[PDB]
Amino acid sequence: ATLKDITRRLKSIKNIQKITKSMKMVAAAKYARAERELKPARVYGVGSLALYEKA
Amino acid sequence: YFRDNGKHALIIYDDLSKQAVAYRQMSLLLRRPPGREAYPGDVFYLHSRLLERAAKMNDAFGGGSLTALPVIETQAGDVSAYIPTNVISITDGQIFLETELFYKGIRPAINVGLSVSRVGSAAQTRAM
Amino acid sequence: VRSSAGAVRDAGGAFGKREQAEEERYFRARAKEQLAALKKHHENEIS
Repeated sequence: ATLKDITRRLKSIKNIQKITKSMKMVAAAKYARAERELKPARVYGVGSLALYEKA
Repeated sequence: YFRDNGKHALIIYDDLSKQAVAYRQMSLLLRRPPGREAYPGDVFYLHSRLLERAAKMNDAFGGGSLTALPVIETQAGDVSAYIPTNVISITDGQIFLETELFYKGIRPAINVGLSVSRVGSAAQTRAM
Repeated sequence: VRSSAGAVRDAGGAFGKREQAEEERYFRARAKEQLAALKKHHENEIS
């Protein structure tokens, strides 16, 4: 394309990359919290399933 | 001649982007200094003086008319080029044909989003 | 060469149209909801 087409496309992709990096960071934080909260719920749910696999 | 004798005429230049090239060749072989993209300086004039003859005479001058439908050819849709922009700023309306619409099945490819016509309301039948 | 705010919709590529539609559908939905509420309020306030 022409120079302006390339410039606009490059700016758009740079914005997209910035946004995806930020979202990766947010998702990583939420993941850490989710694992932390998943351990106790893991034991709780496994216990609740105990009966059916035992009987 | 037709529009001056009370009749109506329609003229279709096809293309004007090749008249521009022929004019550039002439001007370069007469040794006149080139301009932008090597086109002479008088490349807007070339077309403006030509498309300004498509008038709509009043009833005192016969009432005849001469419509014009110049055809331009862009390069990969670069409407921003030199001759395309000149002729776009010369003409009244536009009819943008796009290859992405041609292959998507829309034929004629007229891009109704960008196509314009200054007359609009006027010059349309009441039912339409 | 840098990047600036509101550039995704300046390019007008696929992401630009995708974003425009993602906005328009949502706000058409909310406009419909608000119009329904406006009609309800109109009727309930006649008396």
